[PDB]
Amino acid sequence: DVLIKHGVMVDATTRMGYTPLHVASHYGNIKLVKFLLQHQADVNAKTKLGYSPLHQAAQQGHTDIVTLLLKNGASPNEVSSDGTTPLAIAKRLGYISVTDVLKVVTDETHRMSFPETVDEIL
Amino acid sequence: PSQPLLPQHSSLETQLFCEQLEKIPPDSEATLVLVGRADFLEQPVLGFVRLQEAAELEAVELPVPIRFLFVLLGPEAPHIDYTQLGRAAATLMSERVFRIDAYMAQSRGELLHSLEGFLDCSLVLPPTDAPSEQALLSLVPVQRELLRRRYQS
Amino acid sequence: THKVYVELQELVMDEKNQELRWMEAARWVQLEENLGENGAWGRPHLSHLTFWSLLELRRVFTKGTVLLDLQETSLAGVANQLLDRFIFEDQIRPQDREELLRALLLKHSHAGELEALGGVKPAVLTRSHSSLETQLFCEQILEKIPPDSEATLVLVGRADFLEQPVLGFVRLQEAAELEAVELPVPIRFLFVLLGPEAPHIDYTQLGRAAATLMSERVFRIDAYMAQSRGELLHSLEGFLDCSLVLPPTDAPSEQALLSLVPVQRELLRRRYQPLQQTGQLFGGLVRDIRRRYPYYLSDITDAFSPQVLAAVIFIYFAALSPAITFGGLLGEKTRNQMGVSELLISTAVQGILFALLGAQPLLVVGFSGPLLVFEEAFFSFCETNGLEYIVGRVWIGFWLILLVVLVVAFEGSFLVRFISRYTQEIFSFLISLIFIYETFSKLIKIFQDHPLQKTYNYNVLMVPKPQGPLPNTALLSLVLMAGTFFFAMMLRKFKNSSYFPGKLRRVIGDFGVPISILIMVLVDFFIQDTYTQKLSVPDGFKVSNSSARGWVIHPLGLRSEFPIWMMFASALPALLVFILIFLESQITTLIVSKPERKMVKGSGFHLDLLLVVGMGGVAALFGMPWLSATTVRSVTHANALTVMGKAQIQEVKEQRISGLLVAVLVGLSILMEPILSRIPLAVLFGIFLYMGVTSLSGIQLFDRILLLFKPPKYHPDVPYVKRVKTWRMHLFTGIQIICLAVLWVVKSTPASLALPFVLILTVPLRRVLLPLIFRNVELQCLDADDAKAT
Repeated sequence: DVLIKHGVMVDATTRMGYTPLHVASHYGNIKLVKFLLQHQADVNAKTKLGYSPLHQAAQQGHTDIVTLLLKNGASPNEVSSDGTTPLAIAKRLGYISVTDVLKVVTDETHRMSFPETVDEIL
Repeated sequence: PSQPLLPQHSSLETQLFCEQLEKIPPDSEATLVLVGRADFLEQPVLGFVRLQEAAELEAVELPVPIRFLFVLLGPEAPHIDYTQLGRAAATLMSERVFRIDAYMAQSRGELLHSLEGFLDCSLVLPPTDAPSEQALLSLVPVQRELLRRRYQS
Repeated sequence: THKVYVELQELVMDEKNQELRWMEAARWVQLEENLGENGAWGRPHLSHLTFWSLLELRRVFTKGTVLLDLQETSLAGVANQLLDRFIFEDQIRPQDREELLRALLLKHSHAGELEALGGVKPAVLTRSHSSLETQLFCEQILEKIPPDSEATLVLVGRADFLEQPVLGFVRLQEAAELEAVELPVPIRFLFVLLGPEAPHIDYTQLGRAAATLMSERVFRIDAYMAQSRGELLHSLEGFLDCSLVLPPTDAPSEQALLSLVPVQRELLRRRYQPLQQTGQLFGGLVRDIRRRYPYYLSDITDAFSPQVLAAVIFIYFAALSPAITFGGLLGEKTRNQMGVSELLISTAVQGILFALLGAQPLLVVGFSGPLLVFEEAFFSFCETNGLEYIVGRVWIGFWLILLVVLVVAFEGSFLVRFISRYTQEIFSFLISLIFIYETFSKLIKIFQDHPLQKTYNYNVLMVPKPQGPLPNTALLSLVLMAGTFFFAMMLRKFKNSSYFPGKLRRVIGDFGVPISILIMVLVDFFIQDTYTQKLSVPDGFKVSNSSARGWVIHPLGLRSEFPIWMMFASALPALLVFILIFLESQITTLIVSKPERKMVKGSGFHLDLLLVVGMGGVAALFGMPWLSATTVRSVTHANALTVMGKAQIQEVKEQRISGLLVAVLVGLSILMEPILSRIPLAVLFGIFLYMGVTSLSGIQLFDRILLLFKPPKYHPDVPYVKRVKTWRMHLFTGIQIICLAVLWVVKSTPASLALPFVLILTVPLRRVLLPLIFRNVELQCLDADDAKAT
């Protein structure tokens, strides 16, 4: 809240194209996903490898971020550069709930995306 | 106490399913729905409470913390069955898009918007003289698209 | 009992010709079959419904327009009776009748003709996404219909000019094969669902819900034997009782739907068993003429009603009796230089001219108390100085014309905008109180003249008036006054009552005052022995004192040469008279033309002041009284022409005829002496009491005085109660009561001519001293120009 009130760019991208919405969907922090979506985050933003904030939530198994992302405009059937749609990343690691929800919204048709992290410690 | 003035109708689910806890997830939180009849109250009232921190109440015997409280109290009125009203509130709370929206709601308007899409994606099945069990299966596509419409914007 | 074939048709347009027509959309034989694009009927399926569809179906069926056993065999009649029963039940306006029957009489296309039209698109009527079922069943009859079957037609359309969605349910006495709409089986039931674009109303879903309702056997039987809308509604409630809703769930669809089989089988078990300143010279006068004179034709045609006649009969006595009384006192006080005949003629002529020309014809013009006091003082002044009274008035009236022309030229009537509801209501309440007090003091004087004694002198001379006490006179006068007041109030209550046919009841309520007057005059007439004081008019149209003056008064003097200094010194009495007439007339115009009184024709402050003061100046030349727009008389005139709604003021019979007729009758009052000489003054006293008590209705000061005697839990839901503390409102009310007491004290003193200035002093009190003790919001809620919540 303080950062957004200061004027921080909501859709800032890292070296590989990850947005704060991407990281929040990856780590399962839904209250911040809701906050970013309220503050005009790109729900269909794509990294350099074509991964959406919905491919991260499905590769990490967060079924409620899958829901809240779908309801806020997340587009299924979008294909990353690796060739995987959010429902196959789901089926590939066998998340029954994320696959069960993404199966309803996804029409008929081995790389894991990980956001950059800080390893600094004193 | 008192005996209700309006005619008593036996519960349909009791007549259908009754007459003849390890499944609970570890991180799940409880929702208590309380329905009561009060002749002294002017109109039916709804009370929805979300606690800041989930708390263990003596109301629920289970070791599941309470997060949400549903309070539906009112006088006897036509077309108002408080058991059925509590069942509807509990079914709404059990819905996925509604739960996640009740968890994230910061005002009553968000809850109202969530209940509107539950009603838009609800399939009303009117009475028919011939239950064929095969014309029912014709509504499978209808059920699937009303779910794609709830799971989607 | 008959089997059904339901047909749903929608208002559409064709691509080839852009012509509105009714297009086939779905049909019901045993299951629902939908017509999609390219003209292929879809798969038969169970008639699933949406929650909003059944919601709004119940909503519009509750206010439904139901025609049963209609004896028509063609669509045009069904369409004419329905559109009529629509007007009768106020579902649609009469103006949108035509367009709707032009819509209901368009061509009804069917499945075969769709291809020849080059496509069909949805349309919305003007006054001058694909369906779920199509998406899920249509992307990819005569044999089935039973021989003894009857058909139902559901007509669904969108019309933006309609205010609300409208449902029309028509059942025919005999099954008819309509020529306009061709069906394999004759039409019996006809659903008409029309209305504008509204949230949650998909008209396709409304028609599907209606058709599914008609396909149900129990509702079909109930509608077959229905005799009122309530039976249809009860059948619909039973239908919704057996309706089952499936919420959006993640279970497998086949098992999810198969779980509903025992629930349905159980659920259906027993079912089947003006004041702006323009800045241009005479600008307000010109604007008043332009505002009102366009309505002149309406000002004559709007009086064609019995209510206007009852108002004429009311205001005739209400204006004649003050004329006679004030003329008699005026003659007593001026040695008949001016008198009853002069006042009657002045009242008649000025009333006729004002009704024909004024921008507020509802004002009643006549002589008042203040104006009598002014005369009596001038007279004595002239008596002390040896001046001719009548000639002074001719010079006062000469100066009156000068003042009003200058005021009208410079739009001086724009200062009336600083007179708020505060001063208006103080003045109105004070004048009503004085009216009631004088009415009671007249009865007290009657009792003083004829006291109750043990013995009376049976030989008492009666001409001109009785010279001693008479038996039974004062008590009978009290009886007549009380009876007239009682009958007037009871007939006023009867007007709003629920007794008798409504038209007759409202007519009798309109004539309540004339009927009370007639009853009590007859009662007094059938009592021959007892004396009661009657109306007295002069013998003819002649001056009261033929030895004093004629009809025309010479400005230079009658008996002695009128001094030149008093010609210029008459300006100060002229200023006093102008202030009196101006304040009385303008506050009367403000009170009668409140926005809450529903006056939608406009009032002219600059024109009416010009007419009144100029006519008074001219009447001065003829030895006749100058007049003013009287408050109680004009408020009574407005209330008599006010039409009430079904509590709420609905409209006003604004016209020029009632005041014109009142003035004409006042002028003819001398010729109708045989009628007036049999009317006691006591009956008129009761009528005056009625006028005084009914003149308090619109005053919020009187309403707040009554709240001084009510618990605050009984106070009405009004802005000055719900937004101001009770003791604050009582302090505001008590401040006004202090003003009323001070004004009353001034009236009962020799300096009663200073009353307009003390009243004007309330304007500084409201605009200066009240903000010192009240906030802006409190003053806005309490002293509001149009009774609005700040």
